[PDB]
Amino acid sequence: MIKTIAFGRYELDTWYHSPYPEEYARLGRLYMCEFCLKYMKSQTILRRHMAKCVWKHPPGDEIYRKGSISVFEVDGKKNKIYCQNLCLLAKLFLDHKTLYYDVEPFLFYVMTEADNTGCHLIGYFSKEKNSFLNYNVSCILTMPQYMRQGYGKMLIDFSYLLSKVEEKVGSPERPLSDLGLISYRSYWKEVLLRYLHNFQGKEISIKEISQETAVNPVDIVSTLQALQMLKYWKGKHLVLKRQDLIDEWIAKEAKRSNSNKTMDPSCLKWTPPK
Amino acid sequence: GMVEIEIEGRLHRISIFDPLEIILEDDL
Ligand SMILES: CC(C)(COP(=O)(O)OP(=O)(O)OC[C@H]1O[C@@H](n2cnc3c(N)ncnc32)[C@H](O)[C@@H]1OP(=O)(O)O)[C@@H](O)C(=O)NCCC(=O)NCCSC(=O)CCC(=O)O
Ligand SMILES: [Zn+2]
Repeated sequence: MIKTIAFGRYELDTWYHSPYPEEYARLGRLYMCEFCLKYMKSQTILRRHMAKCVWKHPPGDEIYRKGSISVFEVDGKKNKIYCQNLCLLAKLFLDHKTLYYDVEPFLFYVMTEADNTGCHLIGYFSKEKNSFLNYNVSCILTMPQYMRQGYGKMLIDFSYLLSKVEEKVGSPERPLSDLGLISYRSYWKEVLLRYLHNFQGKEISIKEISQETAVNPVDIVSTLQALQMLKYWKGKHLVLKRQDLIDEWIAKEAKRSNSNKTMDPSCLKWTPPK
Repeated sequence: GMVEIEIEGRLHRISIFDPLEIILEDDL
């Protein structure tokens, strides 16, 4: 049963089980191509594939590029095999992933970091082509070797960027995992504090905030309460601008910008697919 | 379009369209 994966120059311990064919699933280790995601039985098999394999980046269209950081939109109907490999590889780190076979109704947004050998996988998120619940992310993953460095937040930011350009409001697919919930809360706090640092009006509706940020009104309200910024004095509902939080957030925004762990809207070249 | 959950041990219900007043510190 699978315990580790060789992935480019990294050797990654798996978290959960994923339904790879029992031929492969019998082995402890699994070698895979870091550019096409085909999986293979042995180091020596991989070396032959790498010598043959043409792909140096995901399939699909590069809709974002800022230097070495890209995002590729992959249609699950036009690249079924790639998206299935991507879903099997994801279930290795998701406690529960809804779907791995029927990838045709999904888009996958694949984030990569380029060095001189090609565009390397950072993480991705899947999105339903047509969601009845207006979910803007179905699943999201930062590859382990890149976790806890700000990439997850960049992926979340991107999913909302797409929502704005679509003129829609979005939300991630319930249920959210522990790691998913912590990261969305962090993001939502940052978006809310930023908005309030910039608004000057005496008042604002939740809908107004939702319209600008593409964040769903319930997640807005939910975050307000998480921050203890929703009060009820003299018979009315108020939003409290906490000076501490905005101050603390500014120092954090300085550190994020000091690195480059931020998505930049002027580098998106996208029109919605359908 | 309304939402609920308590604040300081009191259950409250709010609208997402009504403008909410923003305030700073101010004696409350
Ligand atoms: C959720 C992500 C994508 C997070 O990616 P990153 O670690 O790069 O996040 P980041 O941008 O560096 O930081 C995001 C915020 O979360 C904090 N943070 C990140 N990882 C943490 C961890 N293990 N423990 C405690 N805090 C953590 C960071 O300090 C930061 O908070 P501060 O800024 O406040 O410091 C990842 O953990 C992941 O891929 N997990 C496995 C897959 C998963 O759980 N996906 C989400 C399930 S939700 C879903 O809808 C899919 C499930 C399904 O329906 O199929
Ligand atoms: Zn390959």
